[PDB]
Order: sequence, then structure tokens, then C-alpha cells
Amino acid sequence: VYFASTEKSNIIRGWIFGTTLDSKTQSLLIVNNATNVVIKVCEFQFCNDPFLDVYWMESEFRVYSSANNCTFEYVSQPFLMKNLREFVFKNIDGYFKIYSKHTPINLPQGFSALEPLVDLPIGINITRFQTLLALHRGWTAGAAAYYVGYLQPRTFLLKYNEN
Amino acid sequence: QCVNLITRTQSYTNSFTRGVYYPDK
Amino acid sequence: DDFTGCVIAWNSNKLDSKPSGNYNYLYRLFRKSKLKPFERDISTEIY
Amino acid sequence: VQSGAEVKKPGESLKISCKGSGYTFSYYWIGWVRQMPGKGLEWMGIIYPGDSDTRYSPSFQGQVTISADKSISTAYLHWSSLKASDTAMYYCARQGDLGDWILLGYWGQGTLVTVSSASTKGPSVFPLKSTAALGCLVKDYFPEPVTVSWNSGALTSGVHTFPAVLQSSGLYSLSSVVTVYICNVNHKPSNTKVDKKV
Amino acid sequence: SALTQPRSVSGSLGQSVTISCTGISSDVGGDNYVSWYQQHPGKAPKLMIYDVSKRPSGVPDRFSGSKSGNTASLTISGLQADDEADYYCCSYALSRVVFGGGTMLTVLGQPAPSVTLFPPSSEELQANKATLVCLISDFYPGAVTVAWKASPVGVETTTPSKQSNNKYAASSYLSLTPEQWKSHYSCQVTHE
Repeated sequence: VYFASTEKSNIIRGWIFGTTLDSKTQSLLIVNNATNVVIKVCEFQFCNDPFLDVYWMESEFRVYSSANNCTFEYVSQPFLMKNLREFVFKNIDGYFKIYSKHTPINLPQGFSALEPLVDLPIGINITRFQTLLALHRGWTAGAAAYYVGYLQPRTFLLKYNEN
Repeated sequence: QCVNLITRTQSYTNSFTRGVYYPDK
Repeated sequence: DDFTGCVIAWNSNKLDSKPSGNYNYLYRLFRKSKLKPFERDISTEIY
Repeated sequence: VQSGAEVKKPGESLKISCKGSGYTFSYYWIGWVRQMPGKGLEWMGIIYPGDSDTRYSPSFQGQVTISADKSISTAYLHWSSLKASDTAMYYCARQGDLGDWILLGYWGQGTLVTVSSASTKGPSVFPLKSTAALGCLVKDYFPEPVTVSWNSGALTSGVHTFPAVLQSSGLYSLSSVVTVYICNVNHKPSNTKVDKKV
Repeated sequence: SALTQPRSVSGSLGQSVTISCTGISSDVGGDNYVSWYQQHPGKAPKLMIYDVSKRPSGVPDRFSGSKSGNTASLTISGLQADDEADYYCCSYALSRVVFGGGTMLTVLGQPAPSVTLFPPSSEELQANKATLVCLISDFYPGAVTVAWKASPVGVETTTPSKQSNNKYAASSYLSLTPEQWKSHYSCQVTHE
């Protein structure tokens, strides 16, 4: 899938990846918080409308009910900490590839290639995904917009300049 | 907890030339 | 199909086997579809 | 039941044994774990009833070898060029169907090997208002494992044996009481038995 | 790595006790490679707690364990008199058997020491010896003091005893000459 969003208020804070999302199989959970983001795959029990309740203090993980039989955990630098942010997630032969690159805008015309940032193996079936909305808690109202595009096996002819 | 609070609508937008990335490093 | 590496495998009958029955190792025999390369399936659902 | 521990000097290649029962010595791992006085258990290595794929501890690669007997299901150990710090309570353990191959399901009895060079001085017995109880005294003996009995073990109730006290000259002294009589003292390292009557 | 265990603990009858166990390593295949052994003082060790996720056979249900990171704990309930024994945690994740530093389980409860005096025998006096033995036993607390009166008086003593009747015992052997013994003794015992 292709994820794009021009929300310049730090609302998008990760993406959920899974196939059934009922704690039956493993599911990838990404939390793109302020600093030292955490990427852990486990058997999460996702809610109908998952979200982060920032109370400052971080969220108390209201997205999943319980998760104990986990297999992998990854922690690294934050991801892309009016600006437009684009994301591309692929799962080929068990390896999960992440492409992202921030380009300031005034989806305008032109070309802006994305850079590979994180490539980690998961080895799990990913069929459905859902974004995460960040809000403060008497819940604080807010709005956000993002773009979603489905990828397909294609063939492109890339042109490289002198740089 | 698990409360249904966030709502979402749908709309369409034309992506002219977006989605390009480096296939190899 | 594009695997690159050494598939190391050796006999371990003296370690992973017990006369009373070493049933701690399981294997998935039934599945809805074929498994993709480098994929894990730990679900205990009944097929 | 295990064999006794005879007083040996470093460099005589002594041997210990242990007898187990309740299993088949065909595919169950078995090893030996020692315990020095004042410390915990120390795992040395294990042996397989078939191909002896022995895996010794890094601190016991060239210090002790396993020479267990398979035809009689009795374990044995072999040593060579021993040291003074080799005195430890060796426990024989087996794999067992409880845990994995390295897990120890059962244990043996344990025998404390004693190493000394005091020529194995012979013991001595000496006798001692309550009458009502009597007792005997054992003095002038270097080896520690010395047992005292009453009437060759005819009286068991009301009999207590106190631990030996280390003397300044290196010897020991033991005291015993009995509820009321000939007190019998047996010395294993010297094979000397002395009888005394109060 | 070396497993760290408390040298001595202080429990109570009817209460619970938690023995710590740190320094446990882990390899690819699992992290529950934790097993405990019960070894009575001067007796044969017996397997008590292994695979804390399960329950061993023959072991009472009042024994259980837990896992929290690299630190494990042994939860024991219903402490009795016969429960006084040594316990060691084991880690075998890397196919290597390691043991802790040794744990001694002691229980508290409701506890007058027996003070007896015996004069030297004739065989000792004929050998120009005079040994004054003052026997102390039947005391639960570990506080005892041995002293004699001549003006206060080689002499050795051992405070700890052997686990045979669940009671402590101490004795001292005062070695003096018969000429100085006949020229005058009493045993002084201090206990809580």
C-alpha cells in the first residue's frame, strides 16, 4: 500500500498490520511516537476503533487488550520526525520493506523518489491495515486527512540526472 | 478500553506521478 | 526460489528424542492455502 | 547404595561409584555433579548409554573423565594426578522422562571423598551424675568421618551423636549420649573398632 | 555468567518465601530454561521445581516459580519444620549446567537449653589428662556462650550442629592438666 498525508500536526503515529486482527495470528504494530519509536509484532487483540490516548504522558495502549506470545521487537529512531510525508510498505518473501521521504509542498505534479528507511523480516501474513489517530484525553476533538494507494507489480523506466 | 469514537469518510483524488521510490540502493 | 545460503542440518536423535515420547514438537498438517516463502503460522484453529 | 570413600593422596587415581535403579540404561543421559564443602553444586559432564557423546564442562575438560559401566548399570569415574581441592560430594544424576535431555530428573546418594596425608592416626575412646543418661568420648583422631554406636546398634531411640570439634592440634573430638551399656566406635579410614563400657 | 542467590533467608511457619535467581541466560529456542533442586543438609538432592509453566510429579502444589526478564523467583508456601533444605536454581539454555551461590531456608517459630556437666574419667587422669566437657543442646535460637570459672579460666567449640533432630547443639572441650584440675570448676551458659 501507499500511505501519504499532509497533516502537519503529528497525528499519524504508526500503522497496524495483520490478516485477522483477533489475536489468532501474529500482527505487526508500529507506534511512531516522539522519540525512540517501538516496532513489535505480537498477538494483539485490536479494538474496533484503535487510537492513542495521550495523557505529558504517553498512551496507555488502548489499541490492544492483551499480548503475551510475541516473537520480535524493534526500536530505532523516529520516522520523519506545509510538509508532505509519503510512505510505502511492502512484504516480500517475509521481509517488510519501508520507504519514506519528506518533500515540502506549497498531491502536486512532479517526481519525488522515496528512500528505503527500515527493512526488517516478519514472516507473517498481512492482509488488512488501519491507521492510528492521536488525541489527548472529555476527549479532545480533532480532524486528519491522509491518502491511500494500492501498489501493483509494474515496470518503470527511471531517469538519473548528473547528481 | 474499546470505544467507537473516530469517524472516517471517503473521497477520491488523482495521483499524477506520486509513488516513485528507489527499487535498489 | 532466490535463496542464498547454506542449509545446515544434522541428526539430533540423542537430544530431541525421549523414549516416553517427546511431544513438545508440533507441525502444521492442514492449511487453507499454500504457505508463502519465509512465513510463520502459529494459529491453533481447527481446519 | 554407593561405595565408601577411602583416604587417598593426590596422584593415586581413586574411583567412586553409584548404584541406580528404576529405568533402562539404553537411551537416557547420565552424568556426575560434585559439591565441595562450603559451596554449591558443580556440573562436570554427562555420558550416553550408547555412543558416549560426552560433553564436559569448560572447567572440567581435562580434569575428570567418565568411565561408567553399562553392563551392570553402575556409574564410575576415573581420575589421574589428583589435587587436594578435589574433595567433593559427587552426585550421580540421570536424564529422566521429566524434563529435557540435559535436565536432571533423578539423583544418586552422594559420597564425600576425603583427601589427607596425616598418616591416618588411630582413634581413641575414653568414658565420662544424671542417674539418667550415659555417654562416651572419642579423642585423638584426625579423620572426620568417625561414627559411634551403642551395643552394636541395639539401641536406636534416645541416641544422639554430636558433630566433632576441630582441635588446635588438627585432631577432633566427638561426644555421644544415650537414654538409659557398651559404646562401640568404628573408624572407617583405619578399619579400627574400639569398644568401651561406662 | 554466574547465577546470584541469597546466602541465607529468614522465613516463618505458615508464611511464604521468595528465593531470587538472577544471571539467567537465554538462547534461540526459548527462555524458560529454569529449574530448581531441593537438597536436604546431608541427604540426597531431589528435583522439586522445573519448567515453572508446568507442575512436576510428586511435588506438592505449595511450590511454584515465576519469570520476569532475566530474574526468576521461587515461590514457596506453607513453610514447615521439614522444609529446611538447600535450594539452587539452574539455567541450561546454552546446553551448559550452572548453579547458584547456595540458599539456606530457615523458619521462625516458638522455641531452655540443656546444660550438663561431666567430670573427667579415671582413664584420662591416669594419662595425665583432665578434659572438662560441658554439653549444650535443646536450644532453638542461635545464641550460646561457653565459659568456665577457676577467676576466669587450649579450648575449642562448635556452635552449629547436624540436622538430625531439628534442634541445635553446641559443645566445648576444655583440656587442662589434672594437677590444676584437682587444685580447684563450673560451666557458665548464656542463652536468650
